[PDB]
This record gives sequence, structure tokens and C-alpha cells, in this order.
Amino acid sequence: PQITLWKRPLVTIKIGGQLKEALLDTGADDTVIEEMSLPGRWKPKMIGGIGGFVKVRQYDQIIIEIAGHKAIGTVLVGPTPVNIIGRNLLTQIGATLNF
Amino acid sequence: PQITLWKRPLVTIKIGGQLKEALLDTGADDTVIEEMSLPGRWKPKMIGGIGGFVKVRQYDQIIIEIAGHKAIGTVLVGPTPVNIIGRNLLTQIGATLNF
Ligand SMILES: CC(C)(C)NC(=O)[C@@H]1C[C@@H]2CCCC[C@@H]2CN1C[C@@H](O)[C@H](Cc1ccccc1)NC(=O)[C@H](CC(N)=O)NC(=O)c1ccc2ccccc2n1
Ligand SMILES: [Cl-]
Ligand SMILES: [Cl-]
Ligand code: NA
Repeated sequence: PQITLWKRPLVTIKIGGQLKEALLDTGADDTVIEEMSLPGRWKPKMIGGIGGFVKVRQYDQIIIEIAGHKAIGTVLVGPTPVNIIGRNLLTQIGATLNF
Repeated sequence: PQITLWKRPLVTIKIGGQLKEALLDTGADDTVIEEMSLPGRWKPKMIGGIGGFVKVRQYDQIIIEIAGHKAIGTVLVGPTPVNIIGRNLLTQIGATLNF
């Protein structure tokens, strides 16, 4: 698809068998999802957003479908108002910005 | 241009007579620039993201050049660690996300 930006670039993702809404974010280095259960061990990570730094749980090698495109990569879990798909996964689905 | 997402999508902007580097940010509703003076009226605003909220000054009808493309819109000025070009100006330069 070609997605314009007049509204938020929200898509459906599938993770852990469940469907969620998420934002395609070229400004995010990483992918951050609201509290949910994921398999395996996690590692600590501190991420910085516009209002300051927050602690999250880093899960590696997680299967995730993004607007029907399959990816397997790192997902950060923590308190966020919006699920964010960052560049680590945008590059797996072959997304570019064009003007 | 086509911009890949292997790295942060940073471009040069001209704003208020100054050259700056800024992030093309599809996950930002607003354009937020580090502290600088701009002409005309402003009003206070709180904006949020990861980590909470920050107080900014809202300047309306500000011209900006983004990678060579002129646009006008609202610009927020405040203590952001990175200058961000959000959707309000990305639409004006015809930016799309493609995959
Ligand atoms: C997600 C994470 C990996 C932490 N990356 C970032 O957060 C990087 C950090 C960079 C350095 C600090 C300055 C911002 C840039 C770009 N951001 C990405 C950037 O795209 C970020 C992602 C995001 C979206 C929605 C909610 C939270 C977070 N957007 C934002 O921070 C913008 C700022 C704005 N007012 O325009 N927020 C929003 O547009 C926005 C949208 C919906 C909301 C709902 C409730 C509360 C707040 C909400 N904020
Ligand atoms: Cl605007
Ligand atoms: Cl358009
Ligand atoms: Na003005």
C-alpha cells in the first residue's frame, strides 16, 4: 500500500494470536506494545520518548504480522497509549518514505 | 526521494532563518522544534508521547522548508531532544509510507 498521512497511519497487527491496532512510526527506532504476555525471557531496556525515559521489557525474535506482512523481531513491552511499529520492523516489511 | 528506514530519516530544514536537522516522523501528530525564537503570537500547549507530557509554545502559520520543499503550518517549540517533522507538515510535502 501507499499510505498518506492526513490521519494517523494505523494498521492491524497480529501478535500472540491476537489482533491489535498499531501506528507505523518512522520516528521510532524500536517497536513498543502495550502490556501483554509474550513467550520466553526478556531483557531490560530504557527508552526515551518526548516526555522522558521509561523502562520496558525487551523480547527478542517474536513473530508479528503487520498489515498482513510477516516479521520476526524485537518487541518492547510497556505502558504506552499507542502500540508503535518502529524502524526495526518497518525495515522487515520493506517500508519506505517517499515524496 | 525515496528514503529507506535502515537509519533515522533525518533531513535538513530551514525555519526562522536557521538550518536544522529534523526527523521525518509519521508517528507524530505535530511538528516540534528545539528552543528557538519565532515571530508572531503563540500560546501554551502540552504534548505527550512516551514518557509523559512536555509544555511547548504553539506558533501558527510558520513557513518551513523541509528537504527543499516549502510548507506552512503550526510549529511547536520546546524542550524536545530531537527536532521532529510530524504529519501536519509531512502531508504538505506529499510524503507517503509505501510497502
Ligand atoms: C516509541 C519510542 C521508541 C520511545 N520512540 C519515540 O517515542 C521517538 C523518540 C524521539 C526522541 C524524543 C522526541 C520524539 C522522537 C520521536 N519519537 C517517536 C514519535 O513518533 C512518537 C511516537 C509515539 C506516538 C504516540 C504515542 C506515544 C509515542 N510520537 C510522539 O511523541 C508524538 C509527539 C506529538 N505530540 O506529535 N505523540 C503523538 O503524536 C501522540 C499521539 C497519540 C497520543 C495519545 C495519548 C497520549 C499522547 C499521544 N501522543
Ligand atoms: Cl498545521
Ligand atoms: Cl495527498
Ligand atoms: Na503566527
